[PDB]
Amino acid sequence: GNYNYRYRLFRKSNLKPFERDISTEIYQAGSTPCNGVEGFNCYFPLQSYGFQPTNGVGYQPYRVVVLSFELLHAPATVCGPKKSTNLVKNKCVNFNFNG
Amino acid sequence: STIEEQAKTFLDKFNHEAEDLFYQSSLASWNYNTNITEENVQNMNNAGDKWSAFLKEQSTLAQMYPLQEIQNLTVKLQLQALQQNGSSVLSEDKSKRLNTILNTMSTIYSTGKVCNPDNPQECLLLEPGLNEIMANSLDYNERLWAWESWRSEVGKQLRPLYEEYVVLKNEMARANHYEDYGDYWRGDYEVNGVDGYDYSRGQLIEDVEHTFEEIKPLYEHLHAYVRAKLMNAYPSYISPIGCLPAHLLGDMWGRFWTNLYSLTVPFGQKPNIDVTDAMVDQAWDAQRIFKEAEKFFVSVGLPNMTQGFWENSMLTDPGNVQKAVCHPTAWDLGKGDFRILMCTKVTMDDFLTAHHEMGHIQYDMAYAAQPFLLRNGANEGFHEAVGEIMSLSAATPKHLKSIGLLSPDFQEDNETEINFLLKQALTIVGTLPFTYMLEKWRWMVFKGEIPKDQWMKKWWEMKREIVGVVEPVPHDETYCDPASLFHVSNDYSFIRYYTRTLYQFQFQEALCQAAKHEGPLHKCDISNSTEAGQKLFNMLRLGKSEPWTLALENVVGAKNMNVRPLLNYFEPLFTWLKDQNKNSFVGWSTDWSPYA
Ligand SMILES: *[C@@H]1O[C@H](CO)[C@@H](O)[C@H](O)[C@H]1NC(C)=O
Ligand SMILES: *[C@@H]1O[C@H](CO)[C@@H](O)[C@H](O)[C@H]1NC(C)=O
Ligand SMILES: *[C@@H]1O[C@H](CO)[C@@H](O)[C@H](O)[C@H]1NC(C)=O
Ligand SMILES: *[C@@H]1O[C@H](CO)[C@@H](O)[C@H](O)[C@H]1NC(C)=O
Ligand SMILES: *[C@@H]1O[C@H](CO)[C@@H](O)[C@H](O)[C@H]1NC(C)=O
Ligand SMILES: *[C@@H]1O[C@H](CO)[C@@H](O)[C@H](O)[C@H]1NC(C)=O
Repeated sequence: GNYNYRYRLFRKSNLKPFERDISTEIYQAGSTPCNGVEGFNCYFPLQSYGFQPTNGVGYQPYRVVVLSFELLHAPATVCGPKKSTNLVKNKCVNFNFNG
Repeated sequence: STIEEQAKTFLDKFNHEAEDLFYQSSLASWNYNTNITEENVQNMNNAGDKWSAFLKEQSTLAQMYPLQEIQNLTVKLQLQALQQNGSSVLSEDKSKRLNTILNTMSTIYSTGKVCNPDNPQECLLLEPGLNEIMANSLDYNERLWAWESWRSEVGKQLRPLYEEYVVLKNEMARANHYEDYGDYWRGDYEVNGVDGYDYSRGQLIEDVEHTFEEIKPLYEHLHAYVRAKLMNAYPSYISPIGCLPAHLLGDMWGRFWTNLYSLTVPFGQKPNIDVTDAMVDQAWDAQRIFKEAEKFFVSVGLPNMTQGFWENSMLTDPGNVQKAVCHPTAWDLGKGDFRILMCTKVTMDDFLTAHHEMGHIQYDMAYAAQPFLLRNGANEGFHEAVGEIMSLSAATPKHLKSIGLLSPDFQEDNETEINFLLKQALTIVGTLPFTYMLEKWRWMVFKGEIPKDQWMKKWWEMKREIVGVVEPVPHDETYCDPASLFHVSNDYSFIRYYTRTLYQFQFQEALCQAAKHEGPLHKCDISNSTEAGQKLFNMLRLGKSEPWTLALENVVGAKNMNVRPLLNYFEPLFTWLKDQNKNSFVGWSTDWSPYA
């Protein structure tokens, strides 16, 4: 059992976009103060994932990579590969060299 | 903040921390079942103790949230399920005594060996040997000897244990605000809080009697026919006016009458619908059996089996070196892991069992979307009923012809339908009075209607009145005749078979009406019908989230269990039995006229 993957199970409010919460403070679900100890109505918000190789496809671990593309007023520098057509000489052709 | 939000977060934490633990316990149990080794037994015991202690601690945390301040039906259902004390309300000494009594009854039943006096050098156990003797012998005194000796040894060992067991279970049940242990068992069907669809614990017994009153003429005709055939087989033992001798019913206890099909066949000269030889000739492996079952389930529109099912299941006997339990069992290990443990042979019975267990797997898969503590059937009847409907559908000659296992030129006349319906009645109809009598007797024992010194005198009186079976010789109070059965000795409910039997034919009528079948109900096959599968899956996906009455409304359109589909299923057989019983006398006498 691979328990090296934890998730946040409870928070008072939803996260903002592109926010990371790594706090390990006890969640207060009740009126009583938690006082830093996990007792009754007070739970630790980070819980481990159980990953076994014999689990179903809806419970198997999935690695997710999200690529975020943003355009800002700065000159854009992460460009795609620019496919290059072979060079033809001595003919009247339409040339596009570096824009 | 509020109590409901606190309960919702607690239930989320509970499901999260109980899913991995349930998966570990189930995996340990699986490793024990497929590999009987002492370390696997130790791992199973450790996992079970951890699971029970964790459930006790979570129930202790769960009780601090009062029920009446929660309005959501699913949250209230999970809190009601978790807040049950079980044996925890009872004192630690009495709880330990009850656990010890249950374990020692399990050891006595499992390792009980009985053989004939004056020849004690070797003895036979019930499951390896006595079952075959009860099912195949035609000798009166041998069956009488086996029956009386096994009930003598088992009853004389288990009678003080059962006397302690009834008192401890009644004490635990009254400590849990129930009238008796019977009320605790009837609380599974209790629906509270739903407008119109409420069901009471007291209504269950009345409904069972109301259905049994309509069961009674068909059972009387079947009993008369079986009595006449056994009179033909045994000339002098059976009386025309009295009950049947107890040891002649084809099984050890009278649970099923399916071993009397050879003796009570209407038309022996006509052939059977046995397809075993065809699979032997075409070399059908058990893998092919499960693939054909999967083809049947995809034909009706249900989801197909997962890759983990095919990879991780054991569908063949491993060998001499590795020991495994031979009983077919479908395992929902948790986290989407579904397996079948069956030692599948090339027989019709194993094929029907494969369909039944894959129906169990489909039922388990359907409620995977539900929360962890609601991952069960709405009642105990539905879980078995959804497998029994597959057992009904797969056994039809149309299904056998469709999959190629039966010859296309097989003549389906009325005689084969009559004898097949009689076999299905001996398996299905015959268990109903025995089940009803046993459950009613246990309910009266728990309720205190019957004193301890009068348990057996009433019991045989019930058996003559309901089952129409007479004792061979009178039994005193030193015997404990009910507790020789597996379910009663190991604290299992028995009304599930009665409810399963009625729900089976109700679901069968509903799916056949969905599939637009235009013939007899027993000639109906639910393959190729997407709408029938959709109607089934609507109830299947709910699990325990909804009341069983609402689920029954979803399937059959009725708010209560009904007896008319069973009578409609066996109506040609009912007319045939009424025709055949003109000379004979329907009904029995409770007196000692045959033998006592
Ligand atoms: C069953 O147990 C034996 C002994 O522990 C072991 O050698 C064998 O590999 C096990 N079989 C399986 C299928 O794990
Ligand atoms: C009840 O709770 C479940 C999950 O706990 C939620 O999906 C459902 O919407 C709730 N029902 C009501 C009526 O709030
Ligand atoms: C469980 O037992 C405790 C202590 O006896 C009791 O307070 C509680 O009400 C019981 N729970 C139920 C559901 O009966
Ligand atoms: C189940 O069905 C889907 C879609 O028809 C298919 O992709 C999948 O391979 C099937 N699974 C198995 C185990 O055959
Ligand atoms: C079957 O039908 C034939 C002709 O209709 C009839 O003679 C025979 O008695 C019937 N058998 C049964 C068991 O109904
Ligand atoms: C149901 O579907 C299967 C799979 O295509 C087919 O073999 C069978 O003949 C169909 N049944 C009928 C009655 O057409």
